[PDB]
Amino acid sequence: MNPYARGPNPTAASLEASAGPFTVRSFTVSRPSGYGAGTVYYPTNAGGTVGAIAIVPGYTARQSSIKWWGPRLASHGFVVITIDTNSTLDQPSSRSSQQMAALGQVASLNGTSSSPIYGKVDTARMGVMGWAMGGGGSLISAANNPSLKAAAPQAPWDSSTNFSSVTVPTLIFACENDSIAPVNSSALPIYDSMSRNAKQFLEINGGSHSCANSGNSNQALIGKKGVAWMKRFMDNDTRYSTFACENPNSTRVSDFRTANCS
Repeated sequence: MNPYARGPNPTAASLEASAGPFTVRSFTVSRPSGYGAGTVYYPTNAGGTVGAIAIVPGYTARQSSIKWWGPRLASHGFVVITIDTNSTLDQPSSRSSQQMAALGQVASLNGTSSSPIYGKVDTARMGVMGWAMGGGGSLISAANNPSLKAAAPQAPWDSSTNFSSVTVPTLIFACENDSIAPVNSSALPIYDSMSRNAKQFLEINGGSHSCANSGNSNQALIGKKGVAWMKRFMDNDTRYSTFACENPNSTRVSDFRTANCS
């Protein structure tokens, strides 16, 4: 009866694998509207319309830093747009505006008959992700747009840590040994500020600032968690509640916290 459920029942193995059940294709956005560039990843065989997620990099960075999420998420039934910002030196607020413009363009493309994603998106179900300043931008997006269904920033940074206005289910990936956005002054205070939402804090043991980026050695766990979080909250899919809410009880995790999760 959940009209948003897609794919086979999940297992730890299926979520830890490099690829999900659906086949993925991608394209470059010809005329980015409000951001620098973008790549759209989508499932070719999901079986119904799926939600959309927009992912932004950190300061100085480009799509390569976050690109692994595209196929990883899309293969589980999401349309994912990874973006380059107008400038590599844009700040979090600007990143947030750009992230939201990218979701808007995904909505446009869903209504464009020549697009490969024509009619593949449920525009009412969206999510936001991003690294560092792009993670802070994701949190700003969530605060300003509470109709967003899920947020999952990584190693976030904002000059302000008060995200008490965020009511969107938010999973914060953190990196233990982050020296750019130290956990104790960035990710953790951000997590602690959020009081009205389902939330989770997952710190990778021994991780540098780039611990959740393309090429990381914890793709099994990080990808399982990201996908589970998005499935649970973007699709209201309670088949993923244990995966989304559980403490992994893993040696790869140096700090785990969660609240209001079901």
